[PDB]
Amino acid sequence: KTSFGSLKDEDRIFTNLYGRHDWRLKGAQSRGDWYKTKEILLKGPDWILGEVKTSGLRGRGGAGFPTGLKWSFMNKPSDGRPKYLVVNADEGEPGTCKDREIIRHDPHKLVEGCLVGGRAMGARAAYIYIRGEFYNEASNLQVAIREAYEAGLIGKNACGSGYDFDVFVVRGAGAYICGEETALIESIEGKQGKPRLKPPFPADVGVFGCPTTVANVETVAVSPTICRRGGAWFASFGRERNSGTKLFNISGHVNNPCTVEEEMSVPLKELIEKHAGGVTGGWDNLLAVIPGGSSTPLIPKSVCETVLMDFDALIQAQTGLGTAAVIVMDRSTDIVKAIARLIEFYKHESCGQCTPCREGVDWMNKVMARFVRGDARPAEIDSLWEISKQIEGHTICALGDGAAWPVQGLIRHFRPELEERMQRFAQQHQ
Amino acid sequence: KVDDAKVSPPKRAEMKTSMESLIHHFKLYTEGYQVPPGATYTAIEAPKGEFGVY
Amino acid sequence: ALFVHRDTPKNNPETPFDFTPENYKRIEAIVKNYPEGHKAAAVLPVLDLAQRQNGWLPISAMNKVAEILQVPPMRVYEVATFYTMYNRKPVGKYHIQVCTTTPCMLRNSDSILEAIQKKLGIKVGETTPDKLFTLIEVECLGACVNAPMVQINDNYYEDLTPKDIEEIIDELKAGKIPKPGPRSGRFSCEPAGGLTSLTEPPKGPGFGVQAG
Amino acid sequence: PLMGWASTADPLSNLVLTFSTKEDAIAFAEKNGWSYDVEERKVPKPKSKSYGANFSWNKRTRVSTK
Amino acid sequence: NTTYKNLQHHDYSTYTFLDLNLDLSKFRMPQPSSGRESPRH
Amino acid sequence: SNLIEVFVDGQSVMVEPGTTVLQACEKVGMQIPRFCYHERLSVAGNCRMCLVEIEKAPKVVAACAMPVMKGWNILTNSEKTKKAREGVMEFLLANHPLDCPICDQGGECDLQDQSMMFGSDRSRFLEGKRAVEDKNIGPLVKTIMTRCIQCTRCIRFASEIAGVDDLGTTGRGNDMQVGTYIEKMFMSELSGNIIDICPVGALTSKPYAFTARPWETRKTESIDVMDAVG
Amino acid sequence: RFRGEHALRRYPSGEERCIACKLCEAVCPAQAITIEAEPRADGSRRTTRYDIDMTKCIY
Ligand SMILES: Cc1cc2nc3c(=O)[nH]c(=O)nc-3n(C[C@H](O)[C@H](O)[C@H](O)COP(=O)(O)O)c2cc1C
Ligand code: SF4
Ligand code: SF4
Ligand code: SF4
Ligand code: SF4
Ligand code: SF4
Ligand code: FES
Ligand code: FES
Repeated sequence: KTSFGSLKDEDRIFTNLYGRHDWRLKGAQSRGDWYKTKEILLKGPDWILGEVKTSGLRGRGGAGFPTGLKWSFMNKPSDGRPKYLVVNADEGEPGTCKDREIIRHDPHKLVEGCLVGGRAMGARAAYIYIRGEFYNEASNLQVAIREAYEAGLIGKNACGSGYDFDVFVVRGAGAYICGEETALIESIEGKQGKPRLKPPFPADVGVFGCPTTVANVETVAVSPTICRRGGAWFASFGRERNSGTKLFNISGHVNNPCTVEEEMSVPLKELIEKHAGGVTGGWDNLLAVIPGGSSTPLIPKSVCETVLMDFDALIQAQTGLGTAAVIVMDRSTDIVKAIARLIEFYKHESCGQCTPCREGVDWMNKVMARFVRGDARPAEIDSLWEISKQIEGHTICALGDGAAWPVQGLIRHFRPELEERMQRFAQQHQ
Repeated sequence: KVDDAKVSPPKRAEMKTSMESLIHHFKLYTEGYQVPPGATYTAIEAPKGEFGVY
Repeated sequence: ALFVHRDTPKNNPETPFDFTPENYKRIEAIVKNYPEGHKAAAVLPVLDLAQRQNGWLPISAMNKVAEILQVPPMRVYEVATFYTMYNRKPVGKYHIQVCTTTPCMLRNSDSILEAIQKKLGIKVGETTPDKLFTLIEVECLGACVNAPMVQINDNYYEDLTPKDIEEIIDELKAGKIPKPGPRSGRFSCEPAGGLTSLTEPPKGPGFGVQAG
Repeated sequence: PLMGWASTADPLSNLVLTFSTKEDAIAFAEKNGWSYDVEERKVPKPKSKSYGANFSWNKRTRVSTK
Repeated sequence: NTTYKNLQHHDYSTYTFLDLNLDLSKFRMPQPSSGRESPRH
Repeated sequence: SNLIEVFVDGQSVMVEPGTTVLQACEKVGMQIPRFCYHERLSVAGNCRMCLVEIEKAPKVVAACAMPVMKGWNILTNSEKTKKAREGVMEFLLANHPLDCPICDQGGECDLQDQSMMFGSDRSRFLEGKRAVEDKNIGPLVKTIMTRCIQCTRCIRFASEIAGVDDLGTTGRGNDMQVGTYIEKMFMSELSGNIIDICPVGALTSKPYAFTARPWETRKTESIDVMDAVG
Repeated sequence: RFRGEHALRRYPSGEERCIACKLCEAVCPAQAITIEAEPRADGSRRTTRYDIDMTKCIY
């Protein structure tokens, strides 16, 4: 086994992070896209399902379900209705920075991923839902799909076999919950973006009631290299319940905020210090750490100096995991105002099916505005703990969960600073 | 009074500035509070004597 | 934020709205994509085409899209009021969006709001007393690994400073549209020191693959 | 005429009894003498609804708004 | 090799997305019908 | 032969296949308090009041649209069931204003009955409480959209039985106005059947509006005229 | 805190304070209150007739 590992090159799954040697179908053919994929896709979808369930791929995008079991849910037999693959390329979660750079720098590997994913479950076509804020990269992806079709390579007679497979690009119109799993499915139908109830599962009812599925761009792009590359060599990184090269990226208070592709098991302290400049003012100056992006509670310093970057380790630390905000925030800034701005973000971006998320994000935003002013009593802050215990599990989607957790984390860790805030305003009044 | 706004009415301050207090005021005076089914008897020591109510 | 129509002419159909048959060729492409039986699904890209063909969309455009896609208009009004791209208020040519939620405010977004404020003159949310400078502050755009960022029409501006902001202001007043890339070095998302990321050019079809 | 009230010469017009079955109702109505009508009970019919049926493919049962 | 090889997106106008999808309409497998032509036919 | 076992508090009963929890609970004698569901309307999961606890699972699931899988045991009288009902009754009365005098639905508001029998006694959320400007559907329908609990019952009714498609949701977050975007006087047949759909006093009768109040009005059986059906 | 005359009040420099919300007829334990309500030419809800039987009023 390994002693928790570190960074090492040629363990990188996908290359061309930024500014690399070229981009074209010829550049993808030189880097290693469109290599012998007829041999792979002319073998059988259950072979790719066995390959993925061998790989132990953890489903990215902060949900937590494994990819192979979800795709095995998709292996219902052949009925009289078509089947779709929906590649979600959204970046909500302020921080996210996940696949903007990826879809600007390597779309042909994404086409590889959606083609292998469609073959692996008998899909008929794929819709790529790009975020509407990304018009230039939607044009670049259109150029890549144009060249892929122009090689006569997907569509009718895709890679020799008589297998029809198309890809479409649908822009968003500016939203947050279109990143979510089923409001996507209704917004592709042209209806206003609103999720469905989960116990009718998307594996049976999808785009107007066709069995489709939704996959995230990291999982899609990493999927065909599992086929063309080593069986469970990908699984040889970090742990065995969860493994892979994930995009651990820092946007916050560092020098050169940026992206790295690393192993799943890694010390977060040595990640932050030894891959993005350093923490501005040294390690001792920083206030706190958030992993996850925005649906994840905060971590203080003494905890994060022992944290390895695994899903099970962060659930043991009672957090989740996400993309590109695995960051610190420094001491001189107000974490009160930071989390209050996060809750204002959630109020400006949430749909309104569920009564409790609407009303709860309303209370939490007005109460955090009062706490930024510092104008309550401590009974109010324990009532805020109570309401954030009331929301979680009572919503359709998990934006209510992602709104309820940072309030919980703030009350878990920075109790006395809020108490001092309220005391300062009491002496200001008196 | 009791710590229950389903039997005793809420007082004026929370009545004029709440929502649920106005709801419980309104339905408490119109409908009447519900009383669970059963037969009871009790008696106090009134100055006449064993004043019973059934 | 004004979710009721309230006719008040310069609105109130019929205000003359009309396409080009080349746009009808685009709509043929868009409803050539979707499966037949669901002509009612192209509302979002057709309505975005209406926004790009008339920079703020009127309600006559909404009735005309409802006439084409044979849906009742109330669903079109739902879609046009739900999302954020569709600006029902009349706006100018250039639309400045200071993107500011969590990392952007944490890296001094207020410098940029105050710079655009006391250079342009008008306040946030509202607009200039001419065209082409509707300023609003907006939620996260995605590219968080760079500065509190600036979206103009289909263009991003990253890794900021007030002086290149002043260059953007004067060159938009004149008519020079600058580069889409970031500023102050590191032309993309970079660790902007000395490549702690990958250095060797990858091989591809010349090393070991697994049976394919 | 003095107040606009509703004076009624109807002593029995404000009695209403609550029973548990129709047979005891008929038995009491014949026991206590007067005539009676039986408006029979009409319970709500059970139906079958599902959200997966609300999102069908070719079938027209479609909410088209949510 | 540190020369930025994109910014071929420097020249994209407001309509190149829809024009590109318009030029990419043919050689497409026929996108089937299903029952009625609409939920209200 | 299409008879599925559920245990409502330990009592077994046999259920049709592909039906909800709520139909089974109405079959055995219970009622779960419910808002956005209605038995002549298609099922939506908006109101989040139909909640109940299913044993051997952490998540409290909805029961207006859970199809009955095999062998349930339903906790309608557990602790967190009543705690979730208390929480949602606290949320629905947050943004609902102080109009219970001048409402038209004193005795017949759903919120008042379910707030007494299922919700808390004391309120919270000292500040806030948004307000919505009203619309004018027509001379028959008085409309005070501040009382609208955003339940989406009138919209499904219009779009599935009236078919007029004039009532939709517009907006996001807290600010979701239900109705017509374009000030069009929604007038059609069955427009009178929407003052009884709306469970709160948001949509009320205009020619009745301020004349009585339901406990004084005694009820009397009758048969319609002027139509062939009655 | 005596109980006498049965007066009504009105707003400061304003109109009547009642609404005809019928709570007092619902709670009058001899039902001496009688309220018949109509709205006037404004739109705000008001009354037509508001009666106390001083015989049946038990104070
Ligand atoms: C609040 C919320 C926000 C989400 N945002 C995104 C997003 O921006 N992009 C995305 O691809 N998926 C997003 N998702 C969906 C998850 O990534 C989920 O994993 C996805 O449905 C399937 O991804 P998987 O292939 O990793 O299973 C979001 C989900 C939730 C609950
Ligand atoms: S929790 Fe809020 S954002 Fe999520 S589905 Fe419910 S109403 Fe929409
Ligand atoms: S609809 Fe509103 S104002 Fe009317 S009784 Fe109900 S809670 Fe009170
Ligand atoms: S007006 Fe009434 S029925 Fe319609 S959404 Fe509001 S509360 Fe529901
Ligand atoms: S009807 Fe009676 S209880 Fe109601 S406001 Fe008027 S006087 Fe008061
Ligand atoms: S009897 Fe007199 S004091 Fe008592 S409620 Fe009636 S009017 Fe008021
Ligand atoms: S918050 Fe400004 S880019 Fe994400
Ligand atoms: S009844 Fe409203 S959510 Fe099930």
